[PDB]
Amino acid sequence: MNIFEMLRIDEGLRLKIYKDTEGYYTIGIGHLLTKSPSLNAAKSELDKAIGRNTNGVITKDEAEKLFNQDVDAAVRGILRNAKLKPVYDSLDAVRRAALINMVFQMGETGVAGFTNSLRMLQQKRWDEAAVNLAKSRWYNQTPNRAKRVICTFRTGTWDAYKN
Ligand SMILES: *SC1=NC(C)(C)N(O)C1(C)C
Ligand SMILES: [Cl-]
Ligand SMILES: [K+]
Repeated sequence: MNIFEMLRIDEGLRLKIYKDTEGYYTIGIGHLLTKSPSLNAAKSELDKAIGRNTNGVITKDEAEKLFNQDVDAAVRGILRNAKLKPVYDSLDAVRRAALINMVFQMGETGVAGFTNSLRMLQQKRWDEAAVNLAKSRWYNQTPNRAKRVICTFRTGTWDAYKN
């Protein structure tokens, strides 16, 4: 298991534009296209992202290319953020993946707002961090995924993603 396999499980793979859990146009492996309700706007974003006039459909290779860029972007968002970088640096590689996962789903600014959870993670108070992370819109709106991510912070193992 690794961050790519983890997010591929949490995000799925769909080759045509679809709406994500928040109702936003998305494609591939959780590649958010736009928060606009305009499908035409989402299609324009897709063409710009892929570099060709699509029909709203991409190939698996193209989905994986966006996915690699998006994982990279999540890590760079962490490393450039003054609140997220110290927490990331303090974590083992398994829990680093859990933090990347959160930033992939919610963005750098959103995760950086989890001030008290971040402090508990940096303190390595894993059960307390788990309780605090669940008191969130994130947990309430995507509880199964949030439970997998929180369990990964709790244990530092991949048990929530095996079988
Ligand atoms: S969270 C969670 N997942 C498993 C089943 C590995 N656990 O033992 C916890 C920590 C309750
Ligand atoms: Cl709490
Ligand atoms: K998804």
